Amino acid sequence: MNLQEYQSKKLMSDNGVRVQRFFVADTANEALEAAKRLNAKEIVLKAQILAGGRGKGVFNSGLKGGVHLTKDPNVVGQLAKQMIGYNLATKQTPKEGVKVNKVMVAEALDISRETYLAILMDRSCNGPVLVGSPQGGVDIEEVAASNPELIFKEQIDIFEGIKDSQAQRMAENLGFVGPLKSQAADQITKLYNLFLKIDATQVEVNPFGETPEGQVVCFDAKINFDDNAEFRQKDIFAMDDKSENEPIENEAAKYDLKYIGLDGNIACFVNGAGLAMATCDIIFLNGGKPANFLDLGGGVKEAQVYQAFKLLTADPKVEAILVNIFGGIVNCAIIANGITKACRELELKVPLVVRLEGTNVQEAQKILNNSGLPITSAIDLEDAAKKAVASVA
Amino acid sequence: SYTASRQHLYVDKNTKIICQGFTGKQGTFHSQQALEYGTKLVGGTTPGKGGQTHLGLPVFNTVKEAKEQTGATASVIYVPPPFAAAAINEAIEAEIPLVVCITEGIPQQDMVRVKHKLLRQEKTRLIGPNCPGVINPGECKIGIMPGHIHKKGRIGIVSRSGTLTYEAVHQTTQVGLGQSLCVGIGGDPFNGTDFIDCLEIFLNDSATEGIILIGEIGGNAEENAAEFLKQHNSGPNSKPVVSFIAGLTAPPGRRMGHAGAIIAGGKGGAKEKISALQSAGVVVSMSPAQLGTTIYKEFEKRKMLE
Ligand SMILES: CC(C)(COP(=O)(O)OP(=O)(O)OC[C@H]1O[C@@H](n2cnc3c(N)ncnc32)[C@H](O)[C@@H]1OP(=O)(O)O)[C@@H](O)C(=O)NCCC(=O)NCCSC(=O)[C@H](O)[C@@H](O)C(=O)O
Repeated sequence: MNLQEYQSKKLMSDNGVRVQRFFVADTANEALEAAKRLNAKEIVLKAQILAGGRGKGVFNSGLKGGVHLTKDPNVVGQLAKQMIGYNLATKQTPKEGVKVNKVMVAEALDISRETYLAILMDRSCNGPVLVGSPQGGVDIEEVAASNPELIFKEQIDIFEGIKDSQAQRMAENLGFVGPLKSQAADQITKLYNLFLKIDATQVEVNPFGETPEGQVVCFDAKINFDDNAEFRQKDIFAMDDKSENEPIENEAAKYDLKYIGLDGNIACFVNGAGLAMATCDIIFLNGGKPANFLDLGGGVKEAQVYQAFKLLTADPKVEAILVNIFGGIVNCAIIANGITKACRELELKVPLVVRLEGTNVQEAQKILNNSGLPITSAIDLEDAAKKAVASVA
Repeated sequence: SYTASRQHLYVDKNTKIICQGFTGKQGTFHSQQALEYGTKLVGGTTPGKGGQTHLGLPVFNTVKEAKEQTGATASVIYVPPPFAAAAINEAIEAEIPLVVCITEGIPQQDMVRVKHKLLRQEKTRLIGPNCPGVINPGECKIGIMPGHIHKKGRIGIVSRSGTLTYEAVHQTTQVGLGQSLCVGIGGDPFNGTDFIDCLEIFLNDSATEGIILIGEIGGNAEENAAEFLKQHNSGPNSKPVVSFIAGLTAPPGRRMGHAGAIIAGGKGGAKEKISALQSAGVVVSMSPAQLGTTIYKEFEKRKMLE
């Protein structure tokens, strides 16, 4: 799930993290009024979409730029009028762009110094870790390559909680000094408690920095969430903006299916995540381009097979489908009859290759062959991949 | 330390099992299958249903009572995600030697807390969560795997994926090799047993003559295993190791079904795991369809056949 900038900044602010002052507006007049309430020297107006590159984007009103600075609240209202309700296109959106329903009106803050700070669970040390660098404003993966000596870590014990000594040490290694060091340590503590409260998999602040006026501020941040904790994070997951997701992924999520779209034309699905990944791989190994990953989960549920076909028959990039199902105790002839039923009712139009293992495979393959549909059986995963690759022109 | 409990992974014909979540839908189904199969399932827990009967076996309110009354040495958990960490902790506190957690969807933060307790004791060994279980073919099966494709033999298998294990098992039975012990450590990022835990057991088990390690994107467990193999399997009495790593085609930053299967911040890709394992002497099968033939050829080279 993804949060808009205003949503993540409010979540942080509600938990004591210092962010820029701002309001959200869904009309030009509300953007005007918001700008006056800030009583700020300089105001920033920012279109709210998830995709990057807003600064260089273009609205289909003709307005250039999704981020504008001004000192005049009347200008905020005027520019907002040419954003709200229009589509914003950037290098990271489809050429149609993304509809802008809300804008952020915020106090523009100067950045005197930039650092990197993230919190996540360390998969090698079993417990949260603070990861920081005094080299802020850049890809952390780049700092690790160029200057691995500028990456600092503090391992935290999940039952002891973060200790002042850890927060202060990280603040010092990030380059904060004097009272700003103490402020940064406090903000690190609040970010740590936030991370645990919301079941984040990562809270990343970049830049975590200072204003010329002497305040430590989280200028921008990205929060990733643990999908396994949705049942206890209903309010946060209700904010999920799905409008920029691939539609087929949104449809798959409605049915508890894990679909990930890829750049290819041979679709596939499997009842198990490891073999679902490996089926994408083996299509590639034999000269094809997988169109998607799709895991039905372990076990056999005919209804999930049906829904999987409903997803794939909708994708115009799909030129062939490779299905691999392990039937366990379920008679594979029942599975096979379900496949032909789905392909008739959903009007399969592309070649389908099916690999089944379990009980009664011979009858199942006979069912598929006598269906009068473009369906072939495979004897193993390699045969399945070669047949799938050979079925596309 | 917690490593002292690695031996508990090697279930056998004396292992007595209780089911936590026994009266639930999946607890009932897999217990019914286990009893049809002849498994030494002796009871189960559902809080509040102690004193009931289910599938002809006793139900208990607590793991402690179930353990005292049945002498169980292992538990398998079919408890829903909101309560499954509590169920694991209950088994740890009751000092059950081996706990197998099948549940998918436990919050990662919950499992970090469970691991904290796990690492500070050594009576209980946890496999999972989000895993299919463990099988000693012909002696003991705990979990959801199909027993019939397994045949007692010579290959130890450790895997983050049950479906890929089934491929490896079928392929190694077809060519006549069989399996000594198969451990599905599951697909979650924070869990009770890693590859090294199983490699220790396999390298010291006279019945295990070769090893299949099945991994995927995400984390650093495969790389850690490679270093372990350089240290402990690179001189005399070494054993052949074959591997397949899923996710060569995975895009970055997406969870590929399994919670633990993600390339995050540029870390966790398949290529680096393959290269690390190759440098430790592992023969990496590029295709998941060739695990059995690849390990068979390694036995041939060592004159380990017929
Ligand atoms: C099966 C469950 C846990 C529970 O669903 P149900 O059984 O429907 O769920 P109920 O609701 O029908 O039954 C749950 C029962 O539990 C009882 N209870 C609650 N707290 C406790 C407690 N503290 N101790 C004991 N019992 C308790 C509860 O009262 C109830 O009993 P009652 O109703 O009161 O009598 C599901 O949540 C899930 O996790 N499902 C997916 C499993 C899965 O797939 N895991 C991965 C396998 S590996 C794989 O798939 C491959 O390896 C793949 O990864 C690849 O790579 O190929």
